[PDB]
Amino acid sequence: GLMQFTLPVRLCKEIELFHFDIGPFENMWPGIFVYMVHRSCGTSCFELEKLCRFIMSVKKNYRRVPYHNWKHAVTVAHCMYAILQNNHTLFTDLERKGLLIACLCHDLDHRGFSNSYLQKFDHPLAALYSTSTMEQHHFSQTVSILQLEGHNIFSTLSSSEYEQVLEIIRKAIIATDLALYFGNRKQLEEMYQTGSLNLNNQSHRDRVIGLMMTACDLCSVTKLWPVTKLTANDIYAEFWAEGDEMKKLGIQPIPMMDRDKKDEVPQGQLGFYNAVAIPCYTTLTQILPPTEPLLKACRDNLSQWEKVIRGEE
Ligand SMILES: COc1c(C)cnc(CSc2nc3cc4c(cc3[nH]2)CCN4)c1C
Ligand SMILES: [Mg+2]
Ligand SMILES: [Zn+2]
Repeated sequence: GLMQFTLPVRLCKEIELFHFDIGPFENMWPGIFVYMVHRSCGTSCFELEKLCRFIMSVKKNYRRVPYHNWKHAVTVAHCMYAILQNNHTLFTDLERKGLLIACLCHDLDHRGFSNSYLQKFDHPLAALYSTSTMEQHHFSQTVSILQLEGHNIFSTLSSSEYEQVLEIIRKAIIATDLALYFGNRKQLEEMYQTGSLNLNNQSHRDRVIGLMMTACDLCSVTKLWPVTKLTANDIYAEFWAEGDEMKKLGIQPIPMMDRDKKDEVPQGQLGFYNAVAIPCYTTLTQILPPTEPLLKACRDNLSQWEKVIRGEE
């Protein structure tokens, strides 16, 4: 009960900042996550023994892929931690419990391939889950691990609270399907301007949590430039392998996944910041003003990609 996780001074201070990088020491990531759960939720939210066993089973069910790996899971959880800590009073006890777990689990058993590749390959998961294929898989994996003996971190919840938190997690994980982000942000943009946005309306909260999940999932674009640039290398390592596998099926991949179009990456990134990232953090900042540092960091990185194109780097 009295056992706190502590971090070295530099990590203790920087972990509170949106642009924190969790570092290259994999063995510290579980402790970083438990630290964030303790400060965000409470030292009593989870039985420490069950939490530690949950964390290690989740880690084991992430694969050795360049980007959609265990580091991404903990990185996405840290961005959610930073949102929750800067918006202390806006979220329920169940939501803070659920969302850190949802973020840690949101890409469970990812193979390094898009929903589109699974469909074109005719992968079994594409038959089981016609839409948001991988995201329904990630939620399935989350429930499977929760049901292992000694892993039910939610055991001390009542039946209705347990059903509520699993529903928060399901919606949160499905929301990481970027195909669904565009419509979700459009609806939130309309509701915020016409002034009809109401955080007591459950279907409105779901939308806002949806946007928070997209914002955490894309948080690579909100880091300092050297982190953003080096993370991009891992993203393209995965995408270009998928493009290769598309060519193996006799399908020309979209240029984003084609290693032969490396040269156009800087222009591709501009389109991504202008079409996805900036709008995402703009709407989030309008709904949750204290998340503004994410938007500022994103605009800084858009400026860096513009400098790459102009040959200044
Ligand atoms: C996972 O989200 C991210 C993040 C965080 C950063 N970067 C990206 C890549 S966005 C993107 N990269 C591209 C490269 C090329 C084209 C379009 C692109 N769109 C046409 C020519 N080549 C994604 C998808
Ligand atoms: Mg995903
Ligand atoms: Zn993800």
